[PDB]
Amino acid sequence: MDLKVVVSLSSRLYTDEIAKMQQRIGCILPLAQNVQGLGLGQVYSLETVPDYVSMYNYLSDCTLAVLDEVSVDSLILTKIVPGQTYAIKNKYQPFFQWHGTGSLSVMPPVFGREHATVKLESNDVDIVFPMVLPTPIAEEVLQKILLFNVYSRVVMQAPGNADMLDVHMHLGSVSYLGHHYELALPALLDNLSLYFCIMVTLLPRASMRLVRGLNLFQEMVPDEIARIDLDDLSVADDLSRMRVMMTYLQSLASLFNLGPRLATAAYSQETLTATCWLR
Amino acid sequence: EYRSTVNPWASQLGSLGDIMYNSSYRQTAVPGLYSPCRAFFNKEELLRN
Amino acid sequence: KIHPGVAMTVVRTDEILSENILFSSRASTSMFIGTPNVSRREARVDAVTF
Amino acid sequence: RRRLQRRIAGLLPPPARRLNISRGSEFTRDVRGLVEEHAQASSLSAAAVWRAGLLAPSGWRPPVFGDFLIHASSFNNAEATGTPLFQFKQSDPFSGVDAVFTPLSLFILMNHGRGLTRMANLLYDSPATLADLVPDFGRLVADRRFHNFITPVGPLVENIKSTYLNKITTVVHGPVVSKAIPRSTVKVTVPQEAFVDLDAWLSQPCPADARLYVALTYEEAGPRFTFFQSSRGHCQIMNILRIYYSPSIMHRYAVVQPLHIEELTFGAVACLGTFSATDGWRRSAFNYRGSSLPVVEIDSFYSNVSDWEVI
Amino acid sequence: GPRFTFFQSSRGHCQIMNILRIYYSPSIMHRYAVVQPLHIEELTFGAVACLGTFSATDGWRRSAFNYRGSSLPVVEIDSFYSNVSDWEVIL
Repeated sequence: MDLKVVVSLSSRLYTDEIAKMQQRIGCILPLAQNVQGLGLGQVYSLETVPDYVSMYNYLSDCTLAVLDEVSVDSLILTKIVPGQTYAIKNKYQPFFQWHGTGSLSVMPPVFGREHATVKLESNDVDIVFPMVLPTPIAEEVLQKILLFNVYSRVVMQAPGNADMLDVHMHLGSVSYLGHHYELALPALLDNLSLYFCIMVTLLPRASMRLVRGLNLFQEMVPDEIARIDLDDLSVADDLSRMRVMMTYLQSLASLFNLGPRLATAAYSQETLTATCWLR
Repeated sequence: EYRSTVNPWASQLGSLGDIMYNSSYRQTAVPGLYSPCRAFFNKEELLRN
Repeated sequence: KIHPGVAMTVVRTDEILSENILFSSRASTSMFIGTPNVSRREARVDAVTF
Repeated sequence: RRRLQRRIAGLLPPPARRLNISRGSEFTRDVRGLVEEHAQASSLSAAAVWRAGLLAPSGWRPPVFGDFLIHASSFNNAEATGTPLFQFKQSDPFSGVDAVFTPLSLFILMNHGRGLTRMANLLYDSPATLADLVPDFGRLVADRRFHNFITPVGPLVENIKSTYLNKITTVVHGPVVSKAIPRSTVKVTVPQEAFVDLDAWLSQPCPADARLYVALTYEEAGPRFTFFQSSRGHCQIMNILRIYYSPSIMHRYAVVQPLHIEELTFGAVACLGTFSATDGWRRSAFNYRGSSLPVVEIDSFYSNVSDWEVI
Repeated sequence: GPRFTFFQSSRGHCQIMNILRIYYSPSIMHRYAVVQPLHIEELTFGAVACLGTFSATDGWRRSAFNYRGSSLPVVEIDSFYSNVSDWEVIL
């Protein structure tokens, strides 16, 4: 069908802007037509605090678009449908090889704002493209930035229990299919880390309420340090704790579903593109 | 007929020149780099003719 | 530049682009020329493809 | 050229109907043509079945194909067409060979180290080379990360023969059909003792289609491969297979050590594709030179491989 | 247990009994070693008989016997003339 979506650029684009838009022409980006909220650039603006979860919810709510052609006044781009496929390319400056992986994950770029962006001086907007990366790399960088945020805030509060070089030796590198990448580890990622923290703190009393809902079978599998909490807590506090914990558990589970998960068939490393459909 | 080998360090069953170039020991190797010694040391290539 | 007690039977594979000559005798094979039939590739908006 | 013109002219999209709103006499003959088009594209005649072949380019989609470069000793020429192939992830970046497995050569990767086994070792007699294809089977099944290094690539539709460095072509996504324009249907062949119907173990709404799921599962003796046919969804068949995996939750209980994380996962389920539910899977028999094993025959397959989700 | 081996030979019966004693001389030692002939009837070590004559130039062309799913290799004597004889003991 007719799928060519154009966006309204106010000012004409100069030569270096044309080159920087040509450099990443194969990548995908979301959509809100306005060039102001054209992508993820309104969460990564200097206007809001760079919070991960609102960025993820906006990225999973709104549609995606892979752009085909660039001009001095127009941006030819086709939005994503669940029906057919589009040929997309890996044009991200943190380069992850899409060798034979059947899935691609679309997440906000956690490797720094400058690494995946184009800054438009002449226009009103500074656009960003999300990270399209294979899903074991996606869950691995989620692990190694989540645990690094935890093990960093801990040594900011108390540096007597852990070591910063000990967590930076392992939690700064991912190793998928023999490729060894390095993680730009510097704020960011604090609300997701504290969400996970609240979940694993209130999950003991959650598991106790669940096993008391329906006996020693499910009470043997906790260890002795994982079993003992005293049986005295208020009704309203317990109910609000369970409700807020299950809310954060549902949001955290749908968040560790990595969003719009793209799928690929034929990765051609000579031309750096793969036939990509929405799944 | 007056000798068995001109060098005993590569023409044996398991030797120095054989473990460097036979494909039974080259399993932790990069399989893309071309080996000119594979035609003389790999046993199945030496045997399939 | 002093000898390490060990010589080196160095081997090397060297390619040559030769210009060949093919001699095939008369009535050697028998071709069987089928008829061309057309199909449909990805018929896009700007073009139809067979 | 006359044959080529007569072949292209029949295989052509019909032109779009025009209504000249501007002129007077042209509008009448154009809506005359409009009603003469509907009346012969709707009624019971040969004209309404002649209209269905023009395809008018949403309904039909030419699929994608996977050109895979395999070794000839790791494959067999005598296999059927619709075998769901399973690509193995390679550690070396520049490799060039994508090691795929038919379910029988993967069944000998199952059993060698511990019907289906007869035709399996009749098709793939020497398993030392196939154990040498995979760099690690026992350790990778020991840490139970084998399910993510195995990806399915859909059923085989075209196998061009070559004595060394064979090349196969599978439909990775889309309607499963052959590659040669002399047209035929690629019937998906699944061996029956690995195939179970989930209504049979279940023992009320009619769907649109009945999907086919492969479930690499980690039995305590070795891996096991089972093809699951379900009319339900993916997140529903996760719960249904949670009901089906009854002694596994007892074994993961009876291995009481929780810090050994190997026995806390029991396989993973990947959705292979969607065949129709109104036409069920047909049973068949696939013959070698000496033996014959019963094989599920599945037609009208629409392949769309999903991720491995953990039971 | 007892065995049934089929011998093809071009020589006569007076030669086949001598060469059969020569062929089975280790098995006589094996049967004398693993059991002891404490009775007098255990002394006999088998008996052979002629099943018939076939041509020596084109005989015993190998083939196969294909049953339902397995096939054992078979040898196929063509142009056979059946003429059975009584058993001649080998000792």
